[PDB]
Amino acid sequence: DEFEMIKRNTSEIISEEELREVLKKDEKSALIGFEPSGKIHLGHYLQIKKMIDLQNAGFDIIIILADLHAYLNQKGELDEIRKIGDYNKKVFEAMGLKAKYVYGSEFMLDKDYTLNVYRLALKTTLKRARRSMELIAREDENPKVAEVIYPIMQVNGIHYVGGDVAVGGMEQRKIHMLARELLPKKVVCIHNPVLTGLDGEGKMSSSKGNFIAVDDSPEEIRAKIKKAYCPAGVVEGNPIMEIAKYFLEYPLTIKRPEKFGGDLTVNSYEELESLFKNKELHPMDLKNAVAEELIKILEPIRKRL
Amino acid sequence: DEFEMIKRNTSEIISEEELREVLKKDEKSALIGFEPSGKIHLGHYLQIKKMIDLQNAGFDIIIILADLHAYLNQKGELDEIRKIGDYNKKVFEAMGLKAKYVYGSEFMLDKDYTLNVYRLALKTTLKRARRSMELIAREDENPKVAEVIYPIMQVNGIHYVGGDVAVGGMEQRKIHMLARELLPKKVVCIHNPVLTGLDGEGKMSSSKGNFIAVDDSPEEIRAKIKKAYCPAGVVEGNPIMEIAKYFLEYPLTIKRPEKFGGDLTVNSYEELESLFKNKELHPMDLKNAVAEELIKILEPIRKRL
Ligand SMILES: N[C@@H](Cc1ccc(-n2ncnn2)cc1)C(=O)O
Ligand SMILES: N[C@@H](Cc1ccc(-n2ncnn2)cc1)C(=O)O
Repeated sequence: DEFEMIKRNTSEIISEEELREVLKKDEKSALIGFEPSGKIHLGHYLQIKKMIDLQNAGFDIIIILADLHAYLNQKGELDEIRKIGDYNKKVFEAMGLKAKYVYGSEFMLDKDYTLNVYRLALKTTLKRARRSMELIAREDENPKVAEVIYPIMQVNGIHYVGGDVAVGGMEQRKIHMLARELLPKKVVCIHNPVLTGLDGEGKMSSSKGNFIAVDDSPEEIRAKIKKAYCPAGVVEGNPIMEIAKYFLEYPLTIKRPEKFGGDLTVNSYEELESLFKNKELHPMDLKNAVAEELIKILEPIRKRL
Repeated sequence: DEFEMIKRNTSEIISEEELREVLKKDEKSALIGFEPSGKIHLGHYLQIKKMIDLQNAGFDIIIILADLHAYLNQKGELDEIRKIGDYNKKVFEAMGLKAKYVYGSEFMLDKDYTLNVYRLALKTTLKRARRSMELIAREDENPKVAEVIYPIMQVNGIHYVGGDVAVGGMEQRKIHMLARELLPKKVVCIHNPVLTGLDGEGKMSSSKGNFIAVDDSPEEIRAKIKKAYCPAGVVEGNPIMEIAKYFLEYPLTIKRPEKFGGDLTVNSYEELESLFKNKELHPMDLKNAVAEELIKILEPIRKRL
């Protein structure tokens, strides 16, 4: 089922009923935007996977390589950001997604767009805009005006592109709630879960260096998985369990010596969850399985580059 | 000075006198070998730097891309090793090293070469060979015959290539002592220091994932440096200090707020060592300086792609 395929592994859909209505349409577009990242990690991959899920559902996909937004979010100069964006496009392409790749600054500085940003700036309170940026803005002891221009420019972007659907992590939630509230056409929002960092603290961001990159070496992957936070019986905030939930193909065979129970096949992540919670499967065996299967999945991607 | 340039930042030279005698030669070669690595780190860079030092001293440089040795050291199949080796050549070339690059298997399987390995297998005791491999061999509960073939094959390689100088990390010391005992011609051995891991525990290897890759994103570098072991007034086993010693140019300016002492200029690593031990320079400020300067240095390398 197309609905359940798209719903699978999302934190929320705003709204489920509106999504149904968009599925009855032949031509339908979905959008996502990315601040260019120095290294594309699993969070990105999780989202690109959802875009492919949407594509296989008949959606035309649009990727905003958000150079301006990165500029506004203190990620350095536009010219170096556009390079990183190009590298990000190449990493996406390797993941097996065909879409329209658009740099933000291609349409985000035109007279009328700018005018509409200011139109929305009249409609958005400073407090509302600052709240929408809590999980997106760079840490700054002295928040810049640029921080509050960011959300309105994304909302306008959403308007300009004209996507039936907008996709992002749960960090994007508040900006999307804004978009729905302020624009004539309400966009259907699909929000993906925020992966936990490898050491287990906070969440997994590109600036925290707590991630598995899609082109990391098999030795890195094994070392990162090996080092990672993964307490016995604990599913919540466990990044290894998350990688098992969001990336791995089931049925999954976990190779273990007979000394420690022997190999065990699991038909579903729920089964794995169950076995892990009641101490039936040790973290180190979970880790080795996840690490090897992750390599097998990330292998074609690492090769292309 | 040429000798002092070559000596700069080495753990040892075997021997200093023998190096001098090689310096009076017009034609002189220096070799180093590498087990192909999925990611090229600072440990590699430190050595390629030393190879450039020798290059500028009038040394024809030979790089052995040791595919066979990696095969013997359980790094997987030969065909995939050769690819990683190719990628390794690309990184070395980016470091601005022009030299002869050679896959081990190009000459390490010829009748006479093999015969000479066996001639040496007859001269080398199992205990001696196992000892030479303590810091090189992959961890194994059940050590393989391949482990002890490795060191004799490197010695024979050293002999075959005919290099005046052999260069490597301190892990290669014992195998080099062997080569000097067993071969008609004694090779001058230049051993580079082994860099500490970012968590401060054990040396930095490409399989412990405790390293900074030369092509890491500026944010990874910043997060890696940020998380790294670097205790107040502690120089020994401090990777950040080591990075400062082996990679940074002097005079060095360390940017700090006037609140914490203001910017300070150091004209030598020694001065830095002093300031750090005196606790006159804080870890965080050391880190921030080291990270920004490390980016500037690793920038053009990362650019070649
Ligand atoms: N805020 C997103 C980036 C992002 C940038 C731009 C856009 N859109 N959507 C329509 N037009 N531009 C969406 C997300 C982040 O945290 O990476
Ligand atoms: N044992 C070195 C690799 C290495 C391999 C081969 C060679 N040579 N030298 C001459 N002929 N082959 C040197 C080092 C490591 O631990 O990476």
